[PDB]
Amino acid sequence: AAGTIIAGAELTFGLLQNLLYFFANVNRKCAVGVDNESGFRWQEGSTYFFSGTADENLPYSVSDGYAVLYGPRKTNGPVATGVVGVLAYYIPSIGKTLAVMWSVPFDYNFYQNWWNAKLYSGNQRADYDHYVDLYYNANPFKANGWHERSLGSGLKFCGSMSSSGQATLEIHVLKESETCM
Amino acid sequence: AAGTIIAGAELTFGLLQNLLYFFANVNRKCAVGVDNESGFRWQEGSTYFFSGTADENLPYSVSDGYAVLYGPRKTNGPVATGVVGVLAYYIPSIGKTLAVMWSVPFDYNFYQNWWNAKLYSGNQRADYDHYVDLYYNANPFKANGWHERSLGSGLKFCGSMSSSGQATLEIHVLKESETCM
Amino acid sequence: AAGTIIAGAELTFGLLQNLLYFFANVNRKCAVGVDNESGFRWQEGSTYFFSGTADENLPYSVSDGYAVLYGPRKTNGPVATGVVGVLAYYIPSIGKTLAVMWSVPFDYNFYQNWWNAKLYSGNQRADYDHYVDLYYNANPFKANGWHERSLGSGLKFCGSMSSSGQATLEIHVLKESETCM
Amino acid sequence: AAGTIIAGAELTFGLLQNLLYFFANVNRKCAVGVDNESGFRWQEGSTYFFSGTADENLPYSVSDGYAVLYGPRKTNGPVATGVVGVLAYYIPSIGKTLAVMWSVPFDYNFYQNWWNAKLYSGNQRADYDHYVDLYYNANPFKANGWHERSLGSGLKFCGSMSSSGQATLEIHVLKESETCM
Amino acid sequence: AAGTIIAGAELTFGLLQNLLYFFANVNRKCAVGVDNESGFRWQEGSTYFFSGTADENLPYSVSDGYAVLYGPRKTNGPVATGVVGVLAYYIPSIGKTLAVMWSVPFDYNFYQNWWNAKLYSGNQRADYDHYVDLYYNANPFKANGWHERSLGSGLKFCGSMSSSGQATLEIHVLKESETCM
Amino acid sequence: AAGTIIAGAELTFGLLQNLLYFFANVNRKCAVGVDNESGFRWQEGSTYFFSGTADENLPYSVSDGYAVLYGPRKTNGPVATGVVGVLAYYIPSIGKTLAVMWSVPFDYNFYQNWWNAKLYSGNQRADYDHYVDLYYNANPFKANGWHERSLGSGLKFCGSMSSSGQATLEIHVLKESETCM
Amino acid sequence: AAGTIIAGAELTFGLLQNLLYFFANVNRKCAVGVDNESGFRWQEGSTYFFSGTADENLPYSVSDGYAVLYGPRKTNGPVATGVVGVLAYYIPSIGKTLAVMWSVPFDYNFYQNWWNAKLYSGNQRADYDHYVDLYYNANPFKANGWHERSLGSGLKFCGSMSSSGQATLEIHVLKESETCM
Amino acid sequence: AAGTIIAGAELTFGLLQNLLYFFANVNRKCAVGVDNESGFRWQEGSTYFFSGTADENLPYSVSDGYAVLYGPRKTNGPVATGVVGVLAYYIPSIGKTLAVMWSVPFDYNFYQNWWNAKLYSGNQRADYDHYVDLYYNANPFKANGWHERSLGSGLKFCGSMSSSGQATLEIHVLKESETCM
Amino acid sequence: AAGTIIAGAELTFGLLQNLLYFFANVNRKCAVGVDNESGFRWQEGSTYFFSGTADENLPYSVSDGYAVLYGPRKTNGPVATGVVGVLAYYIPSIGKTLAVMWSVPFDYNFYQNWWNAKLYSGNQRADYDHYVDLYYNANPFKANGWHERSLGSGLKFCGSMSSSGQATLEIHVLKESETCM
Repeated sequence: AAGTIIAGAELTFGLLQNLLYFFANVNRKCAVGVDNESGFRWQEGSTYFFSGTADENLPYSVSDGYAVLYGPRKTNGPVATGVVGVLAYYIPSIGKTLAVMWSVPFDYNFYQNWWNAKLYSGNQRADYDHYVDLYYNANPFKANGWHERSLGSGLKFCGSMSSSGQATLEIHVLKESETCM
Repeated sequence: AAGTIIAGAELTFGLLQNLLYFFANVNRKCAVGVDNESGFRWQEGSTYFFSGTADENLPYSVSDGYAVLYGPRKTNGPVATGVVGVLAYYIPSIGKTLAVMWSVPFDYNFYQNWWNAKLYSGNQRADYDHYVDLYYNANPFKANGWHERSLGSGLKFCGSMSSSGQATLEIHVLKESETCM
Repeated sequence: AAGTIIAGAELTFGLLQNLLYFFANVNRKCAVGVDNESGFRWQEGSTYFFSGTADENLPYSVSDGYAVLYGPRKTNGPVATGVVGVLAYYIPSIGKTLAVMWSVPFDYNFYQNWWNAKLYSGNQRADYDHYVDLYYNANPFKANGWHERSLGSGLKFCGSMSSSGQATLEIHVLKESETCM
Repeated sequence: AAGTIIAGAELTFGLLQNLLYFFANVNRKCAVGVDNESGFRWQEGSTYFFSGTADENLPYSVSDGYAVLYGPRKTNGPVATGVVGVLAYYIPSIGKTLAVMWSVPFDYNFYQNWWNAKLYSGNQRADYDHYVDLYYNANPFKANGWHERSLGSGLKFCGSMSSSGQATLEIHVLKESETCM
Repeated sequence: AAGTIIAGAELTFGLLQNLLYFFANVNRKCAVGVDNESGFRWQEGSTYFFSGTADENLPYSVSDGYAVLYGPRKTNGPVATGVVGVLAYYIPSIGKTLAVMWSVPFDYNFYQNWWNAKLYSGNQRADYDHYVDLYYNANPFKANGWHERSLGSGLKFCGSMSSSGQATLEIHVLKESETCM
Repeated sequence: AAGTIIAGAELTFGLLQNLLYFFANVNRKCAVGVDNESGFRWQEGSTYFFSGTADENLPYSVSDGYAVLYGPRKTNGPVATGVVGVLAYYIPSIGKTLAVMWSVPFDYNFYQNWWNAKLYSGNQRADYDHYVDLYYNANPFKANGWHERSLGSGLKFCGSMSSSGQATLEIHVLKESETCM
Repeated sequence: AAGTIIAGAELTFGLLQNLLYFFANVNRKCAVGVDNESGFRWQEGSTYFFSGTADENLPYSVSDGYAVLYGPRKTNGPVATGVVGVLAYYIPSIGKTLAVMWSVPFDYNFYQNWWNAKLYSGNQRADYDHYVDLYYNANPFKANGWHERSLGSGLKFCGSMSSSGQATLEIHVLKESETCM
Repeated sequence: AAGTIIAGAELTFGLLQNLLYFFANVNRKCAVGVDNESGFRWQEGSTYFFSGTADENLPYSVSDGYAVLYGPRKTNGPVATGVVGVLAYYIPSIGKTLAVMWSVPFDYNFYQNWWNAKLYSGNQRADYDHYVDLYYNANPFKANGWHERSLGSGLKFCGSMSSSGQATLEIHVLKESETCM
Repeated sequence: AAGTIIAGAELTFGLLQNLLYFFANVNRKCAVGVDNESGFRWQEGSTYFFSGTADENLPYSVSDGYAVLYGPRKTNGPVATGVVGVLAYYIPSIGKTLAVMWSVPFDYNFYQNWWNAKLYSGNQRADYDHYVDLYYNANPFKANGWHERSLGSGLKFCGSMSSSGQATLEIHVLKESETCM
């Protein structure tokens, strides 16, 4: 009789409210710090997201001795996806664009935190081709403490990423004749 | 018997209260900053909304070196629509009207955040024709970091919009011989 | 049997308490600012409401360089009607009465926010004929940013109204040789 | 069987507790301000209530340049009646008694806020004949902004009342050669 | 069967707890102020209650230019009776006892607030004969603003009582050649 | 069947918890002030209780110009009895013991607040014979404002007790040539 | 059937939780003050409990003009026993041990608060023989205000104990030529 | 039928949650203070636990005139065991290791608080043989106030332990020619 | 019938929510302090986790007289595993990498807290081979107070670990001619 179906509805929507509340209350976050000590002005700050969003703007420019601070997070409500995105700036003193990438996935059973950076030719704002090149075609870093690499064109970077689901990411971008932190 | 229909009512209005509470508790917001460093007085500040509303007034005028701050939001209660609107000012020193447009939709499965600006001939306050011209007939910007364009008549703008469901929007309006932020 | 009717009463009064609580907890509000910079004394401040009420008094008079601040609201409890009303003052230096009108309706499916002002002959306190003349027989303004008009007799006004369900309204009343805000 | 009557009692007293709580939690209030700038001493301050009560005393006297502040309210608990009352003072310099009256009813479907004042012959403390004379036999003012009238004997008053269910009432009592507020 | 009697007990004690809580949570209070400016010392301060009680003591004496402050209240818990009582002092400079009486009843459907005062021969502390003489055999005042009367023996009083269920009472006792407040 | 007996137990222990909570939450309290201005040292402070208890000690002695403050209360938890007790001191300058007694009963349907004091021969600490002599064989005072009596041996007292269920008690003990408070 | 036994379990453990919570939430406490003004050093401070416990240590020594403060309490959780214990110190200037004893029982239907003190020969730390000698074989004091006795060997004490279930205990230990408090 | 087994599960897990919560919310704690005034440096601070744990480190060393403060506690969650452990230091100026032991058991129906200390030959960090030697083969102290003993090698200690389930333990370690606290 | 299966679901998901909440609310934490007083610069700080995560970065470098502070914790939500990981730095003044390891397991029925450190040849960042070499192939320390060992190459360390489930770990790394803390 229909009393079984009504009790089945109370169980069904009782479980569904808790399942949607669980996916809404799992936090994935990133906090990206990119210190410019490269000796060049950076400008035209741009972004892309494969997943997640940021509430604030970038600085339009980053003069010598100042830092980008920028805080992505997961898409809000019951959607089960993480943060994955790109950041970029153009460096008119050297004719190239710095790009930075990170990932902080939702499902850690198949994925892990990653980051990368490159200095591309000309002016090209962050997009899906920069994501696929920084994440698949280049050699990305995993999130386990400090890594250092040349960008070419007289510049290098040294940086690290936390392995946490709420990840801090830090990069110092600097001249090849200088030492980090 | 009628005891089934009464239990069916308890389930029906129990679900409906939670569904209406969900649509009432989803926030879409915008916060629009338009810095005047154009060297001209702006006046006769006007608006239009295709969806959403603002609680405060605009400034009647914006003298050189001052900013519009203006905060649209969704229509309150269970109505499932976002913020979509236009802002305008008349610039008597150059005989044209600056117009600014944004969108922060409710359903992100089909739509995304956008913005635009133009400098139209004569005096024309914000309306549905300015919305359709800024959103369909012109080339609007998507919400991914800084963009810059000429207005004509000796002016340009540089600005950005957040990809979030609670979006910050920032524009600097300035002379074509000058540099942003 | 009567157990069905008793359970039907529990459902009936359970829904009715929530329906009356909803109509009691929907806020319609107005906040009216009328800055006198007209160069004349205003006195005999009077009002009318087609719907809604105000808790405070008007100032009896408004000397040059001072403002009316006055805050109407909906009728309290489960009554489903908005704010609609008139304000007036007599200006003995010019032999006329300034009148101001606004509307902030309950049902936005059929109505919208409006405002108006006029400078009528002689002394006539606010009433239903001033409401119908300001809302139907004159050309009222809708709530979308700044509008400006002559009153005649050497005076003009410039003002705006918010499109919100809790609406701010602002008017500056000034000499025809002067500029707003 | 008797189980129906017991469930009928749970519904009956469940509704009655909410109905009595509603009539106990509906507020009718008045706040009466009577500024003496008449140039005469007032004394022997007295009152009457047709409905409602005040917790504090009047001042025994009001010298020149001071005000009565006095705050009536409805009778407490589930009783469904408003505030209706009279205030009076004797003015020994002119041989007459000032009387003031107000109403703030419970049922607004049939009644509205009113006020009045008069300057009666000799000494007569506030009573039901002063109420009926100020409310029916004289011409009372309704609660819509400022009204002004002569008392005779060299005095006038100017005053206003709020249309709210919690009403502020203000009167200035002054010489016929002087101007209000 | 006995299940009806058990459900009848749940209803019976459910109603009785709320009825006793209602009679325990209805407040009757008095606050009695008796200013001595009579030019004589008062002493041997004494009291009586027909209903209600006070937590503090009286002053043993009241010298010239000082006041009795004394705060009766209803008997605590579910007992449905008000405040009714007498206060007295002996005045050795004139050979008489000042007595003061008040009432603040529980059931306002049959009773109202009253007060009185007298100056009796010799020394006689407050008792049931002073209550019956001040409330029935003398002419008491009702609680509606200021009243004034001679005590005889060179003294008078002027005083008032609030009509509220929590009543303030004020009396000034003074020489027949002087003016109140 | 046994389901009736189980439901009868839920009612029985549901009522009993509320009945024991009521007797535990009815407060009887006393606060005893005995000002020594007798011109003699008091010492060997002692007590007795027929019902109730005090948490603090007495002072061992009371020199001239100092007061006993001492705060009895009912026995804690569901026990339905009040405060009834004796206080005493020895006065070595006059060879006698001051004793003080009070009562603050639980059941006011049969009993009332009382107090007394005496100055007994020799040294005798407070006990049941001092209680019965101060409460039955002597003439005790009831709790209605100030009373005054000689102790003999050059001393008197003047004092009062509140009629409340939480009673303040005050006594000044002084030379027969002096005046109270 | 077994549904009766399950409902019997809900009643059984529902009552048992409240009974254990009652025995856990009944407080028995003591607070022992022993002022040394004996003119001798005290040392080797030791204790015993027949019931109850203390959280802090004693001072190892008490020089002239200083006091032991020490706060026993009942054993925690549902155990229904009070505080009963002994304190001791050795006095090397006179070759004897001061011992102090108190009781604050759980069941006042059969027992009352007691205290005692003695000055025993040689060095002997507090134990069950000191408890039985101070409580049964010596003459203990009951808790009703100040008592005074010689210790022998040039010393005396004067002290008191509160009759409360949370008892303060105070003793001054002093030379036979001196006066207490 | 299976409805009995389901109701039996509700009772079973309802009782089990409360039983595990009880064993998780019973606190056993120790707080160990070991004052070094021995005139020698202590170093290589080491520990062992038969039950319980400490969150902080020991000091690596204790110079003359400083104290170890160290706070063991029971193992967290529903495990029903107390604190039992050893502490040790090496004293290079005398070629020996000080060891200290305590117990604060869970089940007081069979066990009590104990402590001990010794000065062992050579360097040997705290372990199960030090526990068994300090608790069974040596003569330990019970928790009842101050005890004092020689360590040999020119040193002694004096110390005490509280009998409480949250026990303070204090030891002063000092030269044989000196006096405690 | 299906009513049994629905009641079985209420029990099943009622238990499962509490079981997942228990595994989510059991805390395993570590807090690692590594003081550099080795007289050499440390750089290229790197990590590995066999289980658990850290939210913050390491310092890129540790100059002489400064400390690593670094706080691992368990993986968040219902996953039942502890903290187990490695830390490393390169020391360019001596051509070797310092590595540090710890464990703070979830299941204490089979495992205990451990730590270790080594100074490996060349530059090699922390990984699974450093974990297995520090935990199985080398001789690790258990968490019971201070241990000290040579690193070789002129360096040693002295350090300790807490036995708690929230463990503090401290190491001082120093020249072989110097003394700890």
